[PDB]
Amino acid sequence: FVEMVDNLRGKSGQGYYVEMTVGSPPQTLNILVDTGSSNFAVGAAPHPFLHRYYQRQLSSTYRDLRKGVYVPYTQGKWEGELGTDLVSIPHGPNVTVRANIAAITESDKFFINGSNWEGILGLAYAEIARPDDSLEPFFDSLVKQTHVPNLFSLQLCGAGFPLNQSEVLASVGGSMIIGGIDHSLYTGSLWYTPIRREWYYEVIIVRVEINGQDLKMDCKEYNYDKSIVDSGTTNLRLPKKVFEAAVKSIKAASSTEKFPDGFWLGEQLVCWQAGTTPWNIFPVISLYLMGEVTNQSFRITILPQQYLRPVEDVATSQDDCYKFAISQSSTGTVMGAVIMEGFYVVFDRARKRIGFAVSACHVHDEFRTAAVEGPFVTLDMEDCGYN
Repeated sequence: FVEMVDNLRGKSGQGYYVEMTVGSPPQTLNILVDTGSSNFAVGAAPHPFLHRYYQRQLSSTYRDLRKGVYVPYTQGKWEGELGTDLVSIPHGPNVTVRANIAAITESDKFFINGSNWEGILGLAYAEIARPDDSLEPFFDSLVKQTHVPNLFSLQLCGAGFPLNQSEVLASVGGSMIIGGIDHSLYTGSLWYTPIRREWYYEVIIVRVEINGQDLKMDCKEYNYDKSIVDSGTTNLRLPKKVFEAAVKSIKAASSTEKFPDGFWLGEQLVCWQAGTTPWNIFPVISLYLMGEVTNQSFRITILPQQYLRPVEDVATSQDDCYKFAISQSSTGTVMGAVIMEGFYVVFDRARKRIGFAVSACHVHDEFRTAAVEGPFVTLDMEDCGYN
């Protein structure tokens, strides 16, 4: 497992990626690690944002499937040609496998300039794969063709200050442990919530507290129409009602200070002189998740240092500036990178569950520390799932 530590480069605003290789001879590519989709896909042609791409013609071993494919994400979409080829993760356990690969031909709002990846790795389940559920996703292939156990874990650490985008490519920001857990990347106990159904990594949230006060909503609202865990999405995304309540609550907690309302829409920035960010006036958020045992939940607690994402200032100064990283969703709750960054997250596919633990890498508050804590008692958790 040690060979796999630090095998991820990137950040929450543009994605975390892992080195992989495709074809014989091996072509090296940076591939974005996305638990919110199930298709492995690469640039196979030149494009302004791409430094390199996949040349099937050079592959000794590219087979072709003479089939086409389209994926749409919440943001961005691409289109292309299914084939198969041999794939390795140089960091990743050294079993080479044959896997489905989409070769991207047309794309809209999908490649990000400077992000330094050239492709995407969907680690979610087959039912969501395009064009349909018989297109075996990468990780299903890896499990079926090798002795890699059926789980992986993600420690994302991002935004040490002050971040430079190229530099992030230079110095590491996380770990994907393929086929196990590395006990040295977290402290405390792992707490597990069930994967409710195997498509997106879908969980059930059963309470939400802000600075210790319950939002007092029907918990179905928290999962309307699903809650999922998604390394491929930057923000914490909340259903339209929940989001309104959080914001109302967060605005009130921080009312002493002055913000545009368009900041609270996640578009505008805010800024303070270096080292004067008034962290204390921003509340912690507690998401209580369904546990493994009857009537039992646990909570994960999130600091403002995760939901206020650092960005480089437009009028360039020595300011600390931040985009607000909770946004409205209409497609369910999404526990994105910014929430995952506090934690070591186990995708325990084998036991259909997801584990959380305090990361060895976490943002530090002088007086507040984010924690994964249980057990809590919580009646009628099944109600909370939407239908």
